Amino acid sequence: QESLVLRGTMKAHTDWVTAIATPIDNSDMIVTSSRDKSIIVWSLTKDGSQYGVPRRRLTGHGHFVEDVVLSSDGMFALSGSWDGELRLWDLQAGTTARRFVGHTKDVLSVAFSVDNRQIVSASRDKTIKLWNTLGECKYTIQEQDSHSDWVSCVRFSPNNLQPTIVSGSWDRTVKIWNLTNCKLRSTLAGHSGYVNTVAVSPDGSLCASGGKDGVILLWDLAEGKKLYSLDAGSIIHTLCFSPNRYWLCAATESSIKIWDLESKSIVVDLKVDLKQESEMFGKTKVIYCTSLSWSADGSTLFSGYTDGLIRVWGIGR
Amino acid sequence: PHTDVLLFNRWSYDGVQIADMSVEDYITATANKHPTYMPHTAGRYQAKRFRKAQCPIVERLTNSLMMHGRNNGKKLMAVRIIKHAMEIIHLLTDQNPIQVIVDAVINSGPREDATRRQAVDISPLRRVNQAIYLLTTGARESAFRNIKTIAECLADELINAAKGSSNSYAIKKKDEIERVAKANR
Amino acid sequence: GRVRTKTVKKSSRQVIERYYSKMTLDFHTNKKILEEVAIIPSKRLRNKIAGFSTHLMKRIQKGPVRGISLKLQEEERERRMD
Amino acid sequence: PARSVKDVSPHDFVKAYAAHLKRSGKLELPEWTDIVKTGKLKELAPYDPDWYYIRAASMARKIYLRGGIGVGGFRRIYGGNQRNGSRPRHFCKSSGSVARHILQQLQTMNIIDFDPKGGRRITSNGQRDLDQVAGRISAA
Amino acid sequence: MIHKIRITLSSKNVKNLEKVCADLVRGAKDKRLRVKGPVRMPTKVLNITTRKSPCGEGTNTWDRFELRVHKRVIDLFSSPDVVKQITSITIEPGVEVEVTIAES
Amino acid sequence: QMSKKRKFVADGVFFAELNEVLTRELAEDGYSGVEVRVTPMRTEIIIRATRTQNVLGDKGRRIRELTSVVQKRFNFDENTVELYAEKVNNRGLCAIAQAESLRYKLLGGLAVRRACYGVLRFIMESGAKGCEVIVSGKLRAQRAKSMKFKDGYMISSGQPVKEYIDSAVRHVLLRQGVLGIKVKIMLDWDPKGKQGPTTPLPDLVTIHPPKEE
Amino acid sequence: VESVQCFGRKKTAVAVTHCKRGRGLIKINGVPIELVQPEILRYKAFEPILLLGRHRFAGVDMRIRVKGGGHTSQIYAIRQSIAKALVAFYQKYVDEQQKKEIKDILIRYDRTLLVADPRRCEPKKFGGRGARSRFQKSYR
RNA sequence: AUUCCGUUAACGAACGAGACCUCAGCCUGCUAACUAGCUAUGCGGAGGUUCCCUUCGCGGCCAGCUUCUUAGAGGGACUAC
Ligand SMILES: *[C@@H]1O[C@H](CO)[C@@H](O)[C@H](O)[C@H]1O
Ligand SMILES: [K+]
Ligand SMILES: [K+]
Ligand SMILES: [Mg+2]
Ligand SMILES: [Mg+2]
Ligand SMILES: [Mg+2]
Ligand SMILES: [Mg+2]
Repeated sequence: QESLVLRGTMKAHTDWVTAIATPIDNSDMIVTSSRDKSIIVWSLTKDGSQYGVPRRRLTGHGHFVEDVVLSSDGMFALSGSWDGELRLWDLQAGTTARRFVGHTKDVLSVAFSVDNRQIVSASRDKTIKLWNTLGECKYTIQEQDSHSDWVSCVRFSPNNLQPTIVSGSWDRTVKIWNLTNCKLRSTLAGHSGYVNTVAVSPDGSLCASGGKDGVILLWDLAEGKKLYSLDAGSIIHTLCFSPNRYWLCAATESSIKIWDLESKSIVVDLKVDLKQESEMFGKTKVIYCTSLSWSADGSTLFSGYTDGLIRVWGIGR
Repeated sequence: PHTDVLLFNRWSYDGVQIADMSVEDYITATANKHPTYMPHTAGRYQAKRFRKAQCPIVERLTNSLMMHGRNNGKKLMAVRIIKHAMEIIHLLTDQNPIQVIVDAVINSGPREDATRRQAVDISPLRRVNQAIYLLTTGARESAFRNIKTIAECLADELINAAKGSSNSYAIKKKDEIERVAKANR
Repeated sequence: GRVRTKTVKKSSRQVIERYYSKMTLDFHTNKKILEEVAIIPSKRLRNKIAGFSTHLMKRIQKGPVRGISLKLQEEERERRMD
Repeated sequence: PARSVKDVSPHDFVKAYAAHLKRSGKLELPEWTDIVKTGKLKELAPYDPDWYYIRAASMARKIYLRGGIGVGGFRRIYGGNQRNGSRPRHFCKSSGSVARHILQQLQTMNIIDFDPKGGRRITSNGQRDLDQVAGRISAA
Repeated sequence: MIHKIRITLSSKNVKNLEKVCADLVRGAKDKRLRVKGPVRMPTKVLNITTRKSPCGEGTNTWDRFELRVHKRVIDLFSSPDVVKQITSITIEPGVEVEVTIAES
Repeated sequence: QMSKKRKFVADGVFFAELNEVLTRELAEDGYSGVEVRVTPMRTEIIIRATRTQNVLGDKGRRIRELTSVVQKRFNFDENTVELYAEKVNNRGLCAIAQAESLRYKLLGGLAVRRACYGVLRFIMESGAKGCEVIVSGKLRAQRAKSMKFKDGYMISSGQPVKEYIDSAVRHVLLRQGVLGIKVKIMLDWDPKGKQGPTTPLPDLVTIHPPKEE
Repeated sequence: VESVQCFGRKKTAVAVTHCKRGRGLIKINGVPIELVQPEILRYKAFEPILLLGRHRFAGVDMRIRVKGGGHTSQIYAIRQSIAKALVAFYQKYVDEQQKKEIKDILIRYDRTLLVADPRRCEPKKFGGRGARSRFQKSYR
C-alpha cells in the first residue's frame, strides 16, 4: 500500500504537456510532447535543483503535438500532431527520419507495435490507419463496423500470439480489432459520454476506459466483458496501469487517483499544490494532469500538466 | 549597479543618477533601466500612453533634432550631432556627458503653467517633454545663420542648462513659463 | 470594441443547447467540435463562435444562464424542488 | 591575415590605387581632362587635380567586384540628381566619354578585358595588381 | 528518345488553372513519366485606374481595376506523341494550354 | 505573337464586343448572354436566348448569317468558328431576360404599374429569394420620378452581392423620352450550383441536428 | 556539415546568415563585419557580438547575404539574422541550456534581435499624397 | 455601430452595421521549381602561409536541398489566459 510523493518538477514546456514516453530500458531519458508544437528529450538528473533538464527540442510539427511514443531501442520517437501527420524522430540526430501522410484531420493517438514493425494511429477523421515503420505500405481500417466519431486513443495489446488493437472513440464505444485480418472482434458500450482514453494491462488481460462520464470501466479483453467499474468523479484524460504494482492510475481534472485493482480502493490521491512546489523545489487557476507515464521499473510516475510543468511522483512516504 | 554597456562604446552608465523624485521614473539614463549602446532604436513607443518614458533620454534628444522640415527623418545626422556634442561636453566640463544631459533636462523642465488663465501643475512626463523641446529649440536657434556648428551650440546649451545658468535658452523660457504661472495663481 | 453580434451569440446558444455533452471548456477542442457539428462559412466566424461558446460553458458551470435550455439540467432542478 | 580588396576600406583603397596608377605613368590622360565636367548634372569641374586617376581607380575596383559592366552601366553608377532650377530634381547619367576613355586605358594596361557576354572583365593581372595594392595599405 | 517538353498554362481563374495542372501532373504520373512542376510564375496584375465620374464634377473618386493573370509551367520528359495524348484531354474554360519543345 | 498581358485584354475586348453586337442583333429574341469557348481548331460561341426558335431562323438560316458575319468581322479563318443557340433553363431567374421582357411590355403600351408587377410576380414564382424592379423617367408628367417595386429578400453590401444578386439595366425609348429599367434578382442557395450560387451566405450558420443511436 | 541558415527582416530587407562550424569569421557579402557601412550604425550590427562576447562566436563562421530594403533596414535585418543564427546553432549543435542562456541575454536587451518588426508601408489613397495626408482644402 | 445585455404592449422578421472579399504582417511545417535560389563539391583566377585558409569565376536536368525567392493549399487570434 505504498504511497507516492513529489520528487521534483521539470519546467521546459510552455503549454499543455500532451503526452509522456519513458524508455523500456529504464534510462535517464524521457520524451514529452506539448501544445507548443515541440518535443523535448530530457536528461534525468535526479539530484540537483531540477529533477531533469531538456537535452533536445524537436520542432518539425506545424500544430499541436498530441502523442509521443518511444521505440524499444529507445533511439527513435514517433509523434502525432493536429496537422494530420506522423513523424519518426531520430533522437540522436534530432531530425525527422520518416513522414507518414494520409490522415485527413488531427491525429489524436499513435502507438508502436511490440516488435516496432507496425504503427497504428488514430485521427479525428474517424479512421484508424496501420503503417510500416520502414516500408511504404498503409492499410486504413475502414469497414461497415467502425467508429462513427473521433478515435481518441489506440493501443496495442501486449500479447504476441493474438495481436489486438483497442481503440476508444467519442461515439462512446471501445472497439477491439484483430490485427491478423484487420476485422472488428468486439464492441464495448457502457459509457454515457465520450471516451478519450483506453489502456491495456501489461499482461494484456484487462482494459480501462474513461472519459466524459468520469467512470472507469475495466473490461476483459479476451471476452469483451465488463468486470467492474471504478468512479473517478471527474473527466478522465489518461489511464495507465502500473508496470509492477498492479495499480491503475487515472488523470482526472480534480486530481490523479490510483486504484488498487485487487482491493478497488484509492491508494492515494495526488493533488497539485503550488505552495509545496514553491518551497520544495522553487498563471492559471485550473491546472490538471493531461498525461501520465510510469517508469520502466515503476519507481517514479511522470505527470504532464496544462501549465507545461512535469511533476515526478516517486513511491515512498 | 554595474553594466558593461557603454553609450557609443565611450560613455559609462555607471554613476549616472537622477536626483529628482518627480522625473526619476520618466528619464531612462541609468545602468539599471535598459542602457543602450547607441541612441538609435527602431522602437515602437507610441503604441500606448506613457510608453515613451522608457525610451532612452539620449534618443529622445536625438529625435527632437530632426527639425525643421528640411531635417525630417535624417536621424543618422542627428545621432552624429549628439555624438559630437557629448565629446565636446566631456572636454569643457570634465564630467560624464550622460550625467550632464540628465541635469540639463531636470533643470530646464517647467514645474507650473497657466491654462484656460490660472496656474496648474505640470505632470512629470510633460515636464520632461518640455525640457527636451526647450533644449533643442535653443540649440537650433543659436546655430541658425551662425558660424558655430549645431553640435557646439547643443553642447553649450546643455552645459549651461545643466549648470542652471540663465545663459541657457531653456532656462530663460522655463523662468518665463513659471513667472506667468505665478501671475495667474 | 469586442461585442459579439446576434450571429455569434445566437449560434453559440444553439450549439450548447443540443451538444452540451460534447462541448468542453477548451477553446481549441471546441472549435474542432464546431467543424463536426455545424457548417460555419468562415474561419473567423468559427473562432468567435467557439470562443463565445467556451465562455458560455464556463457560465453554465457556475450556474444557470438565460437563453440556454438544457433539458437534463432542467430535469435535475425539477427533482430538487419536488 | 592576408588582405584583399574586400578586406580594406573602399575609401582608403581608391586613394592608394589612384596614387599607384599615376605613379606608373601608363595612363595617357586626354586633352580635355582639365576642361570637362563629369556629366551635365554637375555645375563645376572636379576640384581634385588628379580626378582622372581617382575615377580610373574607382572603376577598376568596381570591375574587380563585378564583371560585365559597360559604359552605360558606369554612366549610371557615377550619375546622380540633377537640379532643374525651379523644377524638381531627377536622376541624370554621367559622362560617357570619361567612362569610355578610362576603360580603354585600363584595357591597354591589361587590367581589364572584354567579357564574352558584354562589358568589361577583370583579368588575372588586374586581380594581382589590385590585390597587391590592398595588401600594402596600413591597417587603419 | 526522351525529350523535355514544356507545357505553359495561363488563366485568370486560379481554381480552373490549378485543376488543369493537377489533371496533367496526375495524368503523367500514371504513365510513370518524369515531371518537373508545376512552376508558378509571379502573378501579373494588370491595373487600370480611372475616374469614376463621367464628367469632372464632384469629389475626384477613382476606381482601381485589376485583371490578374496566373501562369504555370510544367516540364514533361517524354516524346511529343505521348505529351500530345495527355494534353488532348478537354481543358477547363479560360485556361490556355501551350505545348512547346523546350530549347534547353 | 503578342504578350500575355495584351492577349488576355484582347480576349476580354472580343467578349465585350461580341456581347454588344448580339445584344442589338438579337434584342427581340430574348438574348440573355453568350459564352466564348475557344478550343484548338475551333472557337465555339454559345448564344443563350429565351426564344431560340427566332435566333436560329428558318432551317437555321439566321444562325448561319451570324456565324458568317462574326467570322469575317473578327478575322477568323473560315469554318473555324461555330455559333450554337441555347435556351435559358429558368427564364424567371435571369435579370437580363426579365429586363428585356419588361422592355417590350412598356413599348407595347402596357401600363408601368401593371407591367412591373407582372415581372415582380413571375420572378418570385420562379423560385427567387427576392426581386426589385425600378422604372425611372417621364412616366405621365413632364417631371421625372422613380417607381420602385420590391418583394422578398435583398442585399446590397459586401462580396455576396456578386454571387447572389443578378442585376440588369436597360433603356426604353418611348415617345416622350427614355425610361430606365433596373431588374435586381436575389438568387437562392443551390448546392448543385445551377439555380444559384453553391457557396452559402457568410452569416448563415447551420447546426446539424444531433442523432439518437 | 553542422550548419544553419537563419534570416532576419526589417521592412523589405532580408538578411540570411549561414552559420557553420568554424573559427570565428564574420563577413557580410564577403566583407568583414568590422567594415559595416554606415559607420555610425556599425554599433547596431555589433550588438549581438558585444552582448554575448566574441568567445561565443569563436567556434562558428558566419557568412551573411543581405538584399532589399535600405541602408538602415539592412543593418537591422543583418543584426537580427546573426542573433537568430547563433541561437539556432546552439540549439541544434551545442546544447539546450546554452541556447537558453544566450537567448535570455538577447531578449533582455532588445526583443527585435529575435522577433521581426511587422511594420510596413501603408498604401497611398487618392485625394492626397500620403497614406493619411490630404490635399489642401480651400473654400473661397 | 439601432453593437449587445436587459427592459417591455408588443411578437416575429426585412435592410444597413457586422459578417464578407482584396492586399499586408507569422509558418526553418505541406506541395516544388534550368524563366528563383542556396549549400556542398569539382575545375580555374588572385592573395596569404604543397596541404591548408580567404575571396571570386565557371560547370554539373545524376550533388543535395527549399532557409532565402515565387505561389498554391492549409494553419494561426478567440480577447484565449
Ligand atoms: C440570364 O440567364 C443566364 C443563364 O445562364 C445567367 O447566367 C445570367 O446571369 C442571367 O442574366
Ligand atoms: K552615384
Ligand atoms: K580557390
Ligand atoms: Mg448585410
Ligand atoms: Mg461592411
Ligand atoms: Mg520557404
Ligand atoms: Mg491563409
